[PDB]
Amino acid sequence: RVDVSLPGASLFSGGLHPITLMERELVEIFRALGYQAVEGPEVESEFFNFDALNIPEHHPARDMWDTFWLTGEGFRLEGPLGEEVEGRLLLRTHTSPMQVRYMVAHTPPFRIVVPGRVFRFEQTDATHEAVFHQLEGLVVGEGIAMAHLKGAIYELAQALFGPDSKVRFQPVYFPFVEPGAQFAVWWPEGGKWLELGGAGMVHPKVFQAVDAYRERLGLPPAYRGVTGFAFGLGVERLAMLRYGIPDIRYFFGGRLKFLEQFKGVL
Amino acid sequence: GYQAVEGPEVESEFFNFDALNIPEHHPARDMWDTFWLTGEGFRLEGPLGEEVEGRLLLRTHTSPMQVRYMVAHTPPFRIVVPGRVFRFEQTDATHEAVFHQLEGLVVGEGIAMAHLKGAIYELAQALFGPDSKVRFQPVYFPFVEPGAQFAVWWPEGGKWLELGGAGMVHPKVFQAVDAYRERLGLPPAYRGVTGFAFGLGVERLAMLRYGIPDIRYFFGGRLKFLEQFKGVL
Amino acid sequence: MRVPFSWLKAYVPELESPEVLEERLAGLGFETDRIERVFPIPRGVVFARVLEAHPIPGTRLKRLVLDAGRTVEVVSGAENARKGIGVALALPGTELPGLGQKVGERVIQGVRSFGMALSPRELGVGEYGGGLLEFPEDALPPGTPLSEAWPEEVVLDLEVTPNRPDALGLLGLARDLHALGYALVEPEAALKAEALPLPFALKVEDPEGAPHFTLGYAFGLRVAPSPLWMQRALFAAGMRPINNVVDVTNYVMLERAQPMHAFDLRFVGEGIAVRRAREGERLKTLDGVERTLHPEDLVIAGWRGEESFPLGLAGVMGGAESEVREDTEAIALEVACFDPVSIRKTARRHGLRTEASHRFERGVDPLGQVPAQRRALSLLQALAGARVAEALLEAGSPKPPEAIPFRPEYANRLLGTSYPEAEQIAILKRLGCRVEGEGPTYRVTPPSHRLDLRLEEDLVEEVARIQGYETIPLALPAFFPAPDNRGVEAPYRKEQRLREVLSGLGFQEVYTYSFMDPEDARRFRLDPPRLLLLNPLAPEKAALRTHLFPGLVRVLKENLDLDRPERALLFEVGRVFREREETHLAGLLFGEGVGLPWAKERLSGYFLLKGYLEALFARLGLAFRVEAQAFPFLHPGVSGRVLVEGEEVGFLGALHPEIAQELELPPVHLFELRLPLPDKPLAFQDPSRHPAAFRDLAVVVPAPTPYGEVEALVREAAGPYLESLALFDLYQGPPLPEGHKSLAFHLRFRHPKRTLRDEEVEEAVSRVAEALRARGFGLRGLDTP
Amino acid sequence: IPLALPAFFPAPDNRGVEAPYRKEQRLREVLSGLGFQEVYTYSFMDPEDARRFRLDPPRLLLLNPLAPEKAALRTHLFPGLVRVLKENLDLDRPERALLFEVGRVFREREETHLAGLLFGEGVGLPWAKERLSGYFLLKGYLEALFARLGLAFRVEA
Ligand SMILES: COc1ccc(C[C@H](N)C(=O)N[C@H]2[C@@H](O)[C@H](n3cnc4c(N(C)C)ncnc43)O[C@@H]2CO)cc1
Ligand SMILES: N[C@@H](Cc1ccccc1)C(=O)O
Ligand SMILES: N[C@@H](Cc1ccccc1)C(=O)O
Repeated sequence: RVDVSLPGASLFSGGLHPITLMERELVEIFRALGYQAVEGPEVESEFFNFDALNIPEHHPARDMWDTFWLTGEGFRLEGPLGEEVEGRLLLRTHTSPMQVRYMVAHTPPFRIVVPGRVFRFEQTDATHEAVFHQLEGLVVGEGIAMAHLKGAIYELAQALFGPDSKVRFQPVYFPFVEPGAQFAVWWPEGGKWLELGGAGMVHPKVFQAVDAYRERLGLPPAYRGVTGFAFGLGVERLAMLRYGIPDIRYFFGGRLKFLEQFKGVL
Repeated sequence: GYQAVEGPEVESEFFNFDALNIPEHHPARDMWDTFWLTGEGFRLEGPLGEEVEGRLLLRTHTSPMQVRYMVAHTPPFRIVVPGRVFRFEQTDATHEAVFHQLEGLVVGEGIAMAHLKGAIYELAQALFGPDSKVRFQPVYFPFVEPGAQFAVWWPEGGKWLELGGAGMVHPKVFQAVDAYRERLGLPPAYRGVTGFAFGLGVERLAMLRYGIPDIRYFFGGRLKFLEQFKGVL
Repeated sequence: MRVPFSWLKAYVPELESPEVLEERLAGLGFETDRIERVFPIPRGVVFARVLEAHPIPGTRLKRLVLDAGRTVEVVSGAENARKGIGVALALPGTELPGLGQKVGERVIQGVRSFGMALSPRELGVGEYGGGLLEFPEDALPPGTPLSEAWPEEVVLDLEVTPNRPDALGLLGLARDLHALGYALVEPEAALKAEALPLPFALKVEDPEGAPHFTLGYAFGLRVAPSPLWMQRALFAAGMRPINNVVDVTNYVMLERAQPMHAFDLRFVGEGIAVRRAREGERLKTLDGVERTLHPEDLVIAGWRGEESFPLGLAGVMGGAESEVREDTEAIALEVACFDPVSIRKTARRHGLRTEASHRFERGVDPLGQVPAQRRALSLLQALAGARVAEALLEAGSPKPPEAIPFRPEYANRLLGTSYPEAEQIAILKRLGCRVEGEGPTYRVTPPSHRLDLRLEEDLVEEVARIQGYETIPLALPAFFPAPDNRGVEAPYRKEQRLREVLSGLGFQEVYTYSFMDPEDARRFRLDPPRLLLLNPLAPEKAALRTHLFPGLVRVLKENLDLDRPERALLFEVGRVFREREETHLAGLLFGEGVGLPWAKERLSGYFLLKGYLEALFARLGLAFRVEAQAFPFLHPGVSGRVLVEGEEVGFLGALHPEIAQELELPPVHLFELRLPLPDKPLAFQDPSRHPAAFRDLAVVVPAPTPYGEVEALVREAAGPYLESLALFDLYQGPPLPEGHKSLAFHLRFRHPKRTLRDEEVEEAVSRVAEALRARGFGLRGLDTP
Repeated sequence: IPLALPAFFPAPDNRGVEAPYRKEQRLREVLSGLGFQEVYTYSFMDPEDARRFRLDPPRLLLLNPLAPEKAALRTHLFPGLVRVLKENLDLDRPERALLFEVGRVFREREETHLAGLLFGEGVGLPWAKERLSGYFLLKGYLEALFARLGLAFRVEA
C-alpha cells in the first residue's frame, strides 16, 4: 500500500523574526499614509545624535539617553552626502539623528519613517534592553501643524487596535521639538492606556542646524519657511503587547523554540 | 491611501451595465463585447452576500466593483480594484479576450477633478520618473461626467502612452447605489458626495515596462517566458 | 468620420491648419486617428468637354471627340461615356498615382487614343473605377489643368463618440470650435419658394418609428453632375458623387448629421406612407441587393389606389427604383427623425451599416428637419434649377428641450477650478444654450441638437472642455476614511502573500485561461461545467473551468513539446466556477526530482510535493496532513484529500495513469485547494527552560493502517506533556509478523515549570503502550542499548 | 487641538528614496519563505572571538561596555550564528537547522551583511535513510535564492 499520510521530504520552512514582523506592519501602516522608509547608520557622531538635535553636552537633558561611546581609528563614517565626517563616535541612542541626515540630503515637503536598531547603556531585564528598536516619523512642509501630528497618531491607533481605539496626547519634554508631547493609545482588549512614544513640532534649532550644515556643504537653505512634526515609538514594547510576549530579552535570545513561533505571522 | 479589494469575474447585467448607466440596446453598450453565460445551479451573491438575479456574464471591466463596494460601505474612502476581465475579441499581438484592469475609486465631500488629475500625476511620476508627465483629454463613459482619457509621457520611449480612462462618478451611479441600498434596508450614503474613478489596462503597461512584444504570452504558459521574471521577483 | 479640412474651413474660416485643428479637436473630446493629404493631380490631367461619343463598330468601346483646348480623340470603354459631360483627361506623358507607367498616345481598335479619360480610381480621388468621372460640361475652360479647380486636400480621421451624434455633421464640429472662439459661418439656405399644393400626401402610420417626418417638394429639376467643388468635398469624405440631386442629399447629411432622401415622384403615386413593412414584402435597395422585408422594419412606402408598395428601408437605405436619375423632373425630399432602436434592429437584421443608419442609431436633432429641408432645397434650387413649394408636409411635433439647473459655483467645486461666473455663462452661450436667471442657480436650456446635455454635470463638462482640461489644477485629497473601510484590503493582501511565499518556496506561477473545453470534463474525469458560454470563442473554450489542475497538466504538456523541461514545479491561483465562484490554488510537480545533478539519488514524486506543501504550511503556521481518499482524476494508489487546520480543503496525489495516457504524459503529481486558507491565532507558547525527556520506541502495525492513526493514537495518549513526536524509520519485513511494519518514533517530554522525573515519563509512556495494543498494535522498539 | 491629515505633492528628490529599504525587506521575505529562519543577534562581540573564530581584530571598541564579553562591535555575522547554534543545542536538541540573519557589521566602514547557517542530518524522507546535506545542500539553497533573485551565482575555491 502507498501510505499517503506519511511524512514527506523534510524541506526546510523559514520564518521572520518578531521585530521584523512588527516593524513591517508599522511601515505598512505609515506607507498607506504617504510615509517612505529610509534607514540610518548605527554608529553615529555626537553631532548627529546630539548637537544637531539641540542636545548639548553637560546638558542635564543629555542624561535622558545612556550613551555607549566608541573608540578606534581607521573607521570612516560618511555623512548625508557620502562625505567623511568627524566627531566622537557612539552608538545612536535613538533614530532621531536620521531626521537630520535626511533633511540635509533632500528637500521639503516629504514624509519619512525611519526604523532601526538603537543602543543605550542599561541593565537588561524583563521589560528593559540595552539593544532595542525604534521607528521615527518626520513630516515637513509649509503649513504642517500639530493637528497633523495628532491626525497621524490617530490613524496609527485605528490601524493598530481597531475603531474602538483612541489616542491621548500630553505635554512632555524633548530638546528637538516644541511643542513637545507623549502619546498613549487605548487598547480595547487590554482595556489599558498604552504609552507608545513621544513627538512634537520640529524644533526651530533643528532646522537651523540642518541649513547651517547645508551651506557649510554648498547646498542652499531649504528649511527656513517650513514646519514639521516628528515622532518616535518603541518597537519591542508594541511587539510584546501585540504578540503576547512576556520577556523582551527573547528577541535577541536566539531560541528557535521562540522564533519558530512566528512562522505563522509570516 | 488606496486599499485593494477584488470583485467576482461572473457578474450580473445589473452590476456590469445597468448600475453603471449603460442600458441595453444602448449604442454605448457596444464599447464592450460581452461574453454571455448560461446554466442554473449557480448562485451569485451580492455586496452583502444576498443572492442576486439577472443575466449572467463575464465582467467586461472591473467597474461593477465600484457599485458593489459603495453599497457595502460608506464614504469617504479610496479603493483600487485589480482583476481579470473578459471581452469577445480576436486575440492577436496587442489584443486579448482575457486581460486585466485596475480600477480606482475615491468618493467623499468636496472630491474634485483636481484630485483625479493629482492621482494620475502621482501615478506617472511613480511609474516613469520626474521627467514624466500626464495629459487629459475629454472622452465618453456612461458612468462619469466630466469624462476623460489620460496619457502619460514615457521619457525613454519619448512617446505619449494612453493608459486609461477616468472621470467624476456619474450622478446616476450614486442614485443606483442608494436605490439598491434602500431596497436592501441600508440608509442612503451618497447624496452629498462626489468622486472620481479611473481604469487602466494592466497588460499594455506590463508590456511597455518589461519590454514584452506579444500580449498572448501572458496566458501562453511558456516557462521559458515566465521564468524570465524570477528576477523582478 | 472623415473630416476634410477645407470643407470644415467653410464653416470655420479662421482654422490655422490641419495640425492645429487636430489639437483643437483633441481638447474638445475628438481624437484623430490619422491625418491624410489626398488629391495629388499632375499637370497632365486637364478638363475636357465631350463634344461627341462615337461607338467603334465591332467593339464595345467608343471614340470620344474631346475639346481640351484643341480637339483630341480618346478611346473609352466606360458605359457612362457620352456626349455633353465634362471629363478628366490625362494627356500623353502624364504620370498617374496608379499605373506607374506613364500615359501616352496609343492605338486602340483603329483609333489613336491621345491619352485617356479617367475614372475616380485612375485619378486617385476615389475607389470607384467602373466609369468615368462626370463633371459639368462648363465646369472649366477646355484644357485647364484640373488641379486649378481641384487642389489637394487634407483629411482627418475623426473618432466621434456615441454621446456626440451632433458631431456626425461637419457643422456640428464647427459649433464646438466656435465655442472655443472661432468665428462660425452658417450657410444661408436662400429659397425662392412658390405657393402651391404638393402633388402628393403624407401618411405616417407608425408615429413611434417616425416621431417627426417631413417632405419637401422640388420640381422642374435639371439632373446633372455636381459642381467640381461638391465632388471634391464628397470624395474627400469617402462618398462617391452620383448627380446634383443625390449629391446634395449626401452633402447636407454630412454637413449637419441629417440623412435625407430624394424620391422620384414618378414612383410615389398619391402619397408617401411611413409604415411598418408587411411580412414578405420585397424591396430592391439602391445597392442592387434584392431583399425581403420583416414586419418590424419601418418602411417608406407609396400608394396608388388600392396598391401600397415599399420605396425604401426607412432611415437605412432607399430603394433602387425611385432613386433619382437624369430623367427625374420632380421629387419628394425626405427629412426625418427615426426611432434609434428601430433602425438599430433593422440595420442589424439586414446586415447593413450606412451613413444613414449610423446617424439615426446615434440620434438626430429632433427639431432639425425643417432647417435641413431649407438647406437641401436651397442647394437643389442653386444646383439643379429646382422650383420649390413653400409648404412642407409635416407629421409629428417634438417638444423643445427643458431647462437644466446650473450653478457656476458647483462647476468650479466639482472641477476644483475657479473660473469666473461670466466666463462660464458665455461658454454655454457660445455653444448655443439659452441661459436665464440671475444666479447662483441658473436655468440653462440646451440646443435641440445636443442630445448629450441633460444634467448639470453635462453642463460642467461643457465649461471644462472649452476652458480646457489642462486648466484644471492638480491636487491631492485629505480625509479620515469612514470606519467601515478599515482593513478592507486584508483579503487581497492575504492572497498576495501566499503567492509570494509560494514564489519563493520554489513554485513557479502560471496564468491559464478561465475557459475550459467541455470535453475535458470527460477526459480529466470531472463533473460537467455548470456555466457555459452562449457565445464562446471556440468549442474548446465554450465552458468556464471547474478546476485549476486540468489547465496545469495541459501547460505541462505543451511545455514538453516546445522545450523539454526535465522537470517543473508550477502553481496557479485562480477563480474556478461551480455552484458558486471560488478562488483556488493548484500546484504541479513532475520530472526526475531534486538532488545532486551529477549524482544519482533523487527526492521526487508524491512525497517531494508533499514535503514542499508541509513546508508551505509550516511557513503559514497552519496544521497540515493528507488522508487517504480517491478522486476520479487521481491515482487510487497515490490519492488523498488535504486537511488544513483539521478541515478538508482540497486534494493531493498522482495523476491517474490512464489520464496520463490519453494525454501522453509521464507521471504527474499535483494538488488543489480552496482559498482563503484557515486562519490560526497566535497563542504564544512560552518555551520552558528545564531540560526535556528523550525516549524512543517503534510500533508494529498491518501494511494497511495509515501513518495517521498511529501518529494520532500515539500522540493523544502521550499525555499533556508530550513535546515532540517524529517518525524516523519504517521497516516492515523479516523478522516481523508477516504483513506488518514498524514505525520508529522519537519522543520528547517537557514541563512548563518543574522538571520531569523518570517516573512521570516511564508511567505516561505506559498509558500509550497499552492503548497502542488495545487498538491492536505492539511496541517492537524495546530495550535499546 | 483638532485632528487633521496633510495633503501635498512631495518634493521631487524624495522620489523612490524607499527603494533601498524595500529591496532588503524582500530579500528577508524570499529567504524566510525559501526555508531560512531569521535570527537577531547582538551587535556586540567578544574581543576574544577575534582569536577564537580567527578573524582580524574588531576596529571599534566600547569605552564603556556592558561586560568584557560585549566590549567590541561585531566584525562578522557568522560568529554570532555559530554561537546561537551552540546554545540552541544545549537548551533543546535541534536535529538540524537552517538559519539566517541580516545585520550591520563594523570594519573600516559600517556595512550590511547577510549570513546563513546549515547543520544537522539533512533533508529527505525521515523514515528513510538517504539524505541531502552539508555543503551542497546549502549551496543548492543559495543557488535557488539567486535563481529567484535573478542573479548569476557561483562559488570558486
Ligand atoms: C430611405 O431614407 C433615407 C435614405 C438615405 C438617406 C441618406 C442620404 N441623405 C442620401 O443620399 N440618400 C440616398 C441616395 O440618394 C444615395 N445614393 C447613392 N448611390 C445611389 C444610386 N446608384 C449608385 C445607382 N441610386 C439612387 N440613389 C443613390 O445614397 C443614399 C443612401 O441611401 C437618408 C434617408
Ligand atoms: N528620540 C526620542 C523619541 C522622539 C522622537 C521624535 C520626537 C519626539 C520624541 C526618544 O528616544 O524618546
Ligand atoms: N471601465 C472603463 C475604464 C474606466 C473606469 C472608470 C472610469 C472611466 C473609465 C473601460 O473599460 O474602459
